Amino acid sequence: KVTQAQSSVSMPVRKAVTLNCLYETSWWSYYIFWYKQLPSKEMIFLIRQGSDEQNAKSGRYSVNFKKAAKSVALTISALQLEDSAKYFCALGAPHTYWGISTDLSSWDTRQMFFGTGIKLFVEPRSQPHTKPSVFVMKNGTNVACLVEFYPKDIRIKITEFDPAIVISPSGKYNAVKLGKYESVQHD
Amino acid sequence: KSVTRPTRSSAEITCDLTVINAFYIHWYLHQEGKAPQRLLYYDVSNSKDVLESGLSPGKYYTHTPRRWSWILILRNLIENDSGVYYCATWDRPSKLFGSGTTLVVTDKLDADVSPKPTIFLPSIAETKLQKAGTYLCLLEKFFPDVIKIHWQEKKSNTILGSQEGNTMKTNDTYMKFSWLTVPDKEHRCIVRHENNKNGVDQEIIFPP
Amino acid sequence: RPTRSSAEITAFYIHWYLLLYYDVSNSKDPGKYYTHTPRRWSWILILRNLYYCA
Repeated sequence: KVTQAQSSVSMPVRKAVTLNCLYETSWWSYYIFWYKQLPSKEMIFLIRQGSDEQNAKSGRYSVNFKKAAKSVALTISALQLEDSAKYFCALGAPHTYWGISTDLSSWDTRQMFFGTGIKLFVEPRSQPHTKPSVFVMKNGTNVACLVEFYPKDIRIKITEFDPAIVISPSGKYNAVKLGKYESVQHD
Repeated sequence: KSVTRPTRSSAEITCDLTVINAFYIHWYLHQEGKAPQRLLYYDVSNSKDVLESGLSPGKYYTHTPRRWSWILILRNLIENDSGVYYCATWDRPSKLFGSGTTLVVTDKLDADVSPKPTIFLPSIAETKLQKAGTYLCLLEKFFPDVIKIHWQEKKSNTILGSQEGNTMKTNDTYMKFSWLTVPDKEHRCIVRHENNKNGVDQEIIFPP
Repeated sequence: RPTRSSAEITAFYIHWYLLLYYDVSNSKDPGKYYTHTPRRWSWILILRNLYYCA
């Protein structure tokens, strides 16, 4: 069993975020895997930390494994923008031959037990407020409002859809409001 | 990446696990709010299906269409069966996971659920203001929400960094838009959706 | 296709002659023969560990 009590944590870019995952086990030797599920739902392996190994490290990723406390919390240091995902702490025993139940399974039949995951939001770093430029694009009875605005707090008739706010690669925010209409409030 | 099938039907999950010396292929279901959980694993050498305890036989089947190929088959689909499915095989440092396909089980709405493309060619406004415009393509009333909108060039298969808005349910289908800001050229917008024209994924031209 | 493999061979009950019958209602056909419905009113027999539709 894996217990990730806290989900949807938020941290800025270039800081370090520690994802706290616990586990319940009856295995003498085991491994804990840290995966990240991308928005494309492509579960990407990040780090492996054995029960009888030193605290694992994979460049940016590190693990603070506490065998007695069963705290194998991951740490990501110097986050960049493309770090937001659903981070899964998974207890498995792949390369383990002694210390599990008396089943004749050859560890290739062993399941990787997952925790419910923690979504990580990589907010952009604090920076001076920026005035956004607005383009009202219309093509075929449809209106799209394009807004360089910090922070994400911005406000913008057959139907009007929820505006989408995204973190631009410029280390700021960009939003688009879609509506079948056919202003600016950021400072 | 998306498989939409009615209730009381059969759904197939194929995946890009290119593992050759695989001996067991596990099928994990992530139901988006719970943990990814194994439904079964397929003994490749003996070709057997080991279901998890408390299940019933015939709910899940592992098919071998080719040599090193597997497909999870679900009979008498129900809505609880919806989720994301992965084929996972243990690797030396980790457990390799397939790209994962979303199986959404509908009640039966049945209409043209292809993503309807609306195209927003920028005016001369951005070229006048900061000589850098944006091309935005939206897709209305598609089912399921599982879509992949990304932009490439004519001369390359490079996934250009393109801003992608969220997906929003209209009434029961979904709408999703994506814009790319040119730093001009024919930047194409590829839309990966299950329901498209002639089976192949959708594609939109964006001329200057 | 080699041996030790799977073979794909393309009304309430659909019977297979050379074996089994598939009930579409409760969707019921161990593991040697399986019936898969890739489409609506389309059935394919799958044989693991290596024919007429009736």
